[PDB]
Amino acid sequence: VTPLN
Amino acid sequence: LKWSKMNLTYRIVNYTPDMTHSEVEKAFKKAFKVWSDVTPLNFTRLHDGIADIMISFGIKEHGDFYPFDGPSGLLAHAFPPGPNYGGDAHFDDDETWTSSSKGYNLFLVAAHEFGHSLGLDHSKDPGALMFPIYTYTHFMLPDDDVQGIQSLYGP
Ligand SMILES: CNC(=O)[C@H](NC(=O)c1ccc(-c2ccc(CSc3nc4c(c(=O)[nH]3)CCC4)cc2)o1)C(C)C
Ligand SMILES: [Ca+2]
Ligand SMILES: [Ca+2]
Ligand SMILES: [Ca+2]
Ligand SMILES: [Zn+2]
Ligand SMILES: [Zn+2]
Repeated sequence: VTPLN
Repeated sequence: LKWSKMNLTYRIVNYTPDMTHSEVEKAFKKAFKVWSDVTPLNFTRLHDGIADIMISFGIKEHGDFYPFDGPSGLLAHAFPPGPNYGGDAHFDDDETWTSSSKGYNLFLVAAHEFGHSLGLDHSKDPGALMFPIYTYTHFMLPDDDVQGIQSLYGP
């Protein structure tokens, strides 16, 4: 899962 | 994505050079209180072992293969609710973290990151805490953010 900035 | 429990833990794994431990702790506590004040969520701090929300400061490649980019640009990132990296929040220490109008205000960025940690995406409302672009204007959680977090967890 790609983290959000 | 959403936590299926209301009582969450966090751990401050390490600290920025930029601020005292006490000021970092104060900023993160205030940032969690933003969300606990308008939901049934509760947050407790742990000093060892595994917490739901693991918080750390790092630069460039720092362990998760989502690297930071040096000074400017990316500030921080957080993973949506889930096991392992889920919920965790990482801050780019190539930025200067403050409790002022200078550099980047750690409380404001942390409150935004913990929004992601709890399952919020970005807002299109330019005044929202969860707007994607950082600006620095007594803090009051904007109404879009109240609406968004209560949709997941209720009041
Ligand atoms: C892909 N993103 C980026 O590269 C950078 N952004 C980030 O990396 C990042 C990480 C976290 C945030 C972020 C944090 C807080 C805000 C809201 S700032 C803010 N929010 C509010 C107030 C205020 O004074 N300031 C008063 C009420 C709500 C926005 C973005 O931005 C930036 C160059 C756009
Ligand atoms: Ca950066
Ligand atoms: Ca986690
Ligand atoms: Ca720094
Ligand atoms: Zn964001
Ligand atoms: Zn990371």
